Amino acid sequence: EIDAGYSSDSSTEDVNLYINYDIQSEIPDENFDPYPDYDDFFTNTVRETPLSSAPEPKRRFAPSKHEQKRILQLAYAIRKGRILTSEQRAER
Amino acid sequence: APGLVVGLNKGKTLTKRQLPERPSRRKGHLSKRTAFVRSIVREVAGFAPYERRVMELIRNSQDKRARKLAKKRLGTLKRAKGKIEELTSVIQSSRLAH
Amino acid sequence: INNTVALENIYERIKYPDDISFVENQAVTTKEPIIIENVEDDLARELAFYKQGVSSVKAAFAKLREANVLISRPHDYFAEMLKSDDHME
Amino acid sequence: LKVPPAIAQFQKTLDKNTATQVFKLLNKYRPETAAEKKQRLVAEAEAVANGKVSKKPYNVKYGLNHVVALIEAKKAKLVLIASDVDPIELVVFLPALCKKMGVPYAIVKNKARLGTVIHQKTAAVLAVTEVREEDKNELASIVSAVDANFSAKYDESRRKWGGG
Amino acid sequence: SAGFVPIKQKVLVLSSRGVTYRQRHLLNDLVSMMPHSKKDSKLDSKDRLYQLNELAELYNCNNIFFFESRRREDLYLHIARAPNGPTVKFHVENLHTMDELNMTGNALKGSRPILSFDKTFDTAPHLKVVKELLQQTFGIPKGARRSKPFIDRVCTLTIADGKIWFRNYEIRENVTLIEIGPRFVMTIINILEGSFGGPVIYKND
Amino acid sequence: YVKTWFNQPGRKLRRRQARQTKAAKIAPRPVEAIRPAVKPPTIRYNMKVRAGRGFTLEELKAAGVSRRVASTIGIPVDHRRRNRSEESLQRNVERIKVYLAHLIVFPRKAGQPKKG
Amino acid sequence: ANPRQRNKQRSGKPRLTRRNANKKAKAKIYGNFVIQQNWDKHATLRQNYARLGLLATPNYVTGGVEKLYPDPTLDDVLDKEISIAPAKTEVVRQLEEEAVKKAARQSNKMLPLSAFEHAYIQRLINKYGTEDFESMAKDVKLNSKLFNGSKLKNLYIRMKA
Amino acid sequence: GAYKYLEELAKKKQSDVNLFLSRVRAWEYRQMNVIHRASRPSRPDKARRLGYKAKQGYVIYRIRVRRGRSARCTAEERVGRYCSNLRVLNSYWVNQDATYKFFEVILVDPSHKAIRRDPRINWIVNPVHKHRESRGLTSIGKKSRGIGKGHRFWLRHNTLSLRRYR
RNA sequence: AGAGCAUAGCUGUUGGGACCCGAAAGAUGGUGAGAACCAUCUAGUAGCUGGUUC
RNA sequence: AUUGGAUAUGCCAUAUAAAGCGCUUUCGAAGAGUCGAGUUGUUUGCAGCUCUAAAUGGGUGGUAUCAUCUAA
RNA sequence: UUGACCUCAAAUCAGGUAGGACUACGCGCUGAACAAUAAGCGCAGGAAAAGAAAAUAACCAUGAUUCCCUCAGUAACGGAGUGAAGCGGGAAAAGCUCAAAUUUGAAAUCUGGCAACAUUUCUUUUGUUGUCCGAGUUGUAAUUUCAA
Repeated sequence: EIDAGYSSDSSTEDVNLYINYDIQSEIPDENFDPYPDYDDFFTNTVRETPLSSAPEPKRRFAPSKHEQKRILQLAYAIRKGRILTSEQRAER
Repeated sequence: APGLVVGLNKGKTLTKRQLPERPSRRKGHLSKRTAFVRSIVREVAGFAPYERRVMELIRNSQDKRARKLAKKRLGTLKRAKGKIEELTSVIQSSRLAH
Repeated sequence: INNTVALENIYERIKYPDDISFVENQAVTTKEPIIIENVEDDLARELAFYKQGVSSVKAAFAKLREANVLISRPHDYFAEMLKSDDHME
Repeated sequence: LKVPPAIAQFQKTLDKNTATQVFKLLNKYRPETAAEKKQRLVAEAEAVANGKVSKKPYNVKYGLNHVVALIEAKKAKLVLIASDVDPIELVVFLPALCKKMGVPYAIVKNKARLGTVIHQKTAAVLAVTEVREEDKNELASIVSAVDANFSAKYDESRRKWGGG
Repeated sequence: SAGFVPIKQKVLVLSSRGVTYRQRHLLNDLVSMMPHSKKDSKLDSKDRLYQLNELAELYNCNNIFFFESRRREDLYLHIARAPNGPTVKFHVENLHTMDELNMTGNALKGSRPILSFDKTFDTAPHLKVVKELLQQTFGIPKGARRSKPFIDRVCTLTIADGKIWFRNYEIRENVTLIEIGPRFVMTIINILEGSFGGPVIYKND
Repeated sequence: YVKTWFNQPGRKLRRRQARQTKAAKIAPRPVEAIRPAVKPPTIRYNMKVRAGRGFTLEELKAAGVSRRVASTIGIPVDHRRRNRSEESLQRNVERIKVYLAHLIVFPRKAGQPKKG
Repeated sequence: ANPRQRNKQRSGKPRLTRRNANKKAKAKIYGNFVIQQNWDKHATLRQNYARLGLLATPNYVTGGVEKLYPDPTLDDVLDKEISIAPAKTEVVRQLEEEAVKKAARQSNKMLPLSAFEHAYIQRLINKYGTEDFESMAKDVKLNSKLFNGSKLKNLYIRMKA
Repeated sequence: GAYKYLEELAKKKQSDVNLFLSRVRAWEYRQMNVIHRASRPSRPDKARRLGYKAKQGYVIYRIRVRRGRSARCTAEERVGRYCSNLRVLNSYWVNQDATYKFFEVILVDPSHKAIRRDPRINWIVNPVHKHRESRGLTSIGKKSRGIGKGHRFWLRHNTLSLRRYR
């Protein structure tokens, strides 16, 4: 049950001259702390495990593949005579 | 022969089928990393002035005051109930430490 | 469906006190059956309902007078009116 | 105004001595320049063209998404954050994330020095994940110095509202 | 504390997403004639009716009014008593708000009316329940804030062909009742035993 | 404002020429794609069988056509529709299989590098 | 009537006449050569497709067709196999014969190993046997590219052919 | 990634960090011109998710519009008029105060060769995208004119269609 | 123990400028210097006036 | 004389590459002054103003729990 | 003192782009009298807009958009009047791109200058290759878009 009470803070309020029968100010609130100290409620403890459970790909244990793509492209240009070799650059 | 008979009737014999779940319906599922990121951001960023009011109300009992304030600012009661549970957990985690 | 026993228990549980004054309850249950067969006919239905309302109003006014409670609204008193004056005008 | 603790922590940076030692180890692990990478690749290209096994490269780690990923995976041993990132929100969470993962971290002065290490104009953050076996002691000494000069020091002003 | 100057009755007014011009006007008009009715925002979930009790408990209203709208055309009215209590569903038809011109009544706002109930309400136990519930809710209890001790209106509930007709009248000195303006038909749908929950105990059929 | 229909014969001819212009571009293959057979979504028409938009991914998988090659051979794909009953699955798998039985797919040239 | 159209009428300059008005004209066929050779430039596209033994639509037709002369169980659908369909006309037979003869000609789908691929797989075979590929892939020194068992199996198969 | 942190931090629109930064930056932005070029987006997560790429041909412009039509739509048209050689791509809210609402617009140069050679932004070069913000073809413009899918969102009715055989 | 549906013509009737013509509205946008003048909405109108063809 | 798409046939082809379909003792990120709530107008939409979110969440429907969809 | 970075600048520096006109048909912001109309203002193209569901439905379910027929002068609103939509039948059919997860065993990305080589509706147009500088780690490529 709720007893159909009435809180003291409801938006509705009680109370020619209206005297025939019966039944603003700048008030502050309280001394409040506007700049509370930083509260570390989550990072006060260290998470010991990595955040990601995804498996480790094999690309991180093997020689780089996009470097290999460039190497094959550079080797092709050397074969086609488009890029001067290091020896050719040195002798020139 | 290829061709559609576009008239009526194909057979009233019916048998249901079991369908899986589409990946779109998985929306709203909480990720482990996302929940971690939100907890980090919630701590790094402070609290709104209205959130500080609700937190200080919750600490000094006054649960009806906090619920009424949260509903007034957020809107619906569902949003207000979620904020109280979130801010209550923030208080308890803080009170366990400081 | 239409559980008489359940309704009777609910009525008893949420029954208002019988000793409560009619002025406090502001409810009237005068014995005047307002039966209007011509439901579509507005004039016939209104007259049947007004007859019960007139009897109920008179009984409540007499009860209010016997209860030392002001029933008639004073003309000098100026309170907010629920009815829209602009709509009537 | 009053500076929030998350932003006020960027006013206290690593001191002169420890920062100098930090960049001394970092300068041994600078990434390969665009020119140096080109020479190494054409050298392998000449070997491939004529007739034809290496080791994993060691260098500092840069890039914000990359470094934050390394911290979350606990792969980073030391994270150095630029103290003057123009939109501060890019790094305002970084000290706390480094605290959650238990990664040693420091806030070094300006981003030009960090960018110079990586041959860029600007680096908001640098991370060290792997060092050679001969640099294990040097990295361990810096981690202790960073802890003693940045973490053991302060640790109370970073919770206080600075400015005003 | 638990409650300061606790008035005997209080009414909570709500609505669902999709109310129309007439439905909104009727809700505003009903609030106007209800001095101690706490109007509230829209209810987000059109299905979760368990939240009404928590809303009533929070606002200390023992009576709940819900204006549920479906298909943007039909309007339903749910009335219940916060603590457990019977939840009775109504259908609202023949809408005539204050925007019309036929009405010519004049009743003071907050004035305590006189509730007249037809004898047909005593024919069946379910009609007895709805009459008692309407009397407890519609009737303004003494001591209510903004209420007026004077009487300038009378509410009449005429049961016609199984449907309740609500008519608000004006008392004129000489009774010569004059319609206040709220006119609609209360068509009972079903009555429950709990606050927007529990098994249904009465089906109008 | 009156909408006249004096161009009704002209539009009939213009659409016919579009069909012939399309057939000139794609000589041996049909001017329309094969549509599935579906049931209209109401109690008034659910006994009728009409043409759908495209074949569901479960229909294509059963018939042996992957969703990446289905469009290349003129089989539309409807990612939205699903088979709630085994009858719709069987009605449209057979439609695909009959379509593939009558299909001549001309080969395409492929680049084969000389080395490995 | 418009001032622009009056302007060019008053001019002594000729109009930019173009003659592109010829209806009843049907688009000529490009693309398939066999279709173009057998196409009838007068008949409609439905009449030509039917004569050539092709299907102009795999679906229903949305009107009445022309009549020129007075004519005189899921298991057994997902698992049944239909053995193609007969070629009604000669044109379809040319299309079918051309398709199979081109597919046979362009049928070399076996890739021979290159110089690097040959050496890579040879070093792995001459050390870890021939039938054990899982151990071949788990080697880190010889298998530097970290190919899995399937790729090493394919390198073996391509080496054989 | 660090954009998950920035996207989550941007939701706490008036936390201690966000309120302080919004107050500080509003003071600075009011010192500069009404429409002024931004060296880099203040919200690199939000600009990134709205199509912006940190490459040549992509331009960020900040603008303030008085509060008290849509404000975002007004920001887009004024910035698009300011640099009329560029195409307005998208826009986003960055800040607001009691007097002004601040927005940043992402503009794309349709003559730069880094834009004309990118197939992912090649579409904006076509002349049908000249002044999209003036025809309501941006995200806020589409929302402002009720363009959408569903029941939530005349000439053909006012006509009298008269067929040949009727 | 169904009598309808479609088309055409005729007649009546209701709308469209609606048999023709006859009083100034008003509004929008301009020109010239309060007032004046111009162009469109606009076939906004005459309970009536006059006329309405072998 | 210009050019379309193809066909056929040479010459090159940087394939240590890149794809579709099997399988899973491994993972699966999803758009915020936005949704929404209140109040004023225009016409449910749109906009201003005050406030301001969520993660199996959110939108929209049938229930009066289920269905459907996955916005900024 | 010098250098790196940032910021503010300047330049008859080099290379580009905007304006104005026409608007029958687009799309916007507006807006009277009597119509969401005229007029006013802004912005396009050969079409525009819309568009691959935060869509319907309650079925044996449908499946981006647009248009036509029908639904239907119906439901609904409000008696008059205003007046749709789902389904159904046709025309045409085509699907996709990102943001958000580390390439991290290698910024794999791009503009510009210069120098050659081609190429042209074209000595007028387009590129390619090489080199240097710049952009870019406050994120350019590949990969992924929930249908996964």
